[PDB]
Amino acid sequence: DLQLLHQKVEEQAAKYKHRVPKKCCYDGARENKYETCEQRVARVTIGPHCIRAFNECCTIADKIRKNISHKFAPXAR
Repeated sequence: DLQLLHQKVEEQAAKYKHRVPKKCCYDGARENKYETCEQRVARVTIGPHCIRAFNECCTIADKIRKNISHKFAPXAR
């Protein structure tokens, strides 16, 4: 893991009652060098729960990537 990135995303994904929002969580967690979470979620249209899960996991993952950047650490965590 990098800074619990996979642990924290998988923790959130395990909370979802249905497969669509779970998948949208994983989609949100994918890194995108060009767009922030708010820009990306604006393009999601499956439905309300997908939107919320996408944004929740995008926020979790990008906060952790921000922490990783802030730490300036070589290698794994």
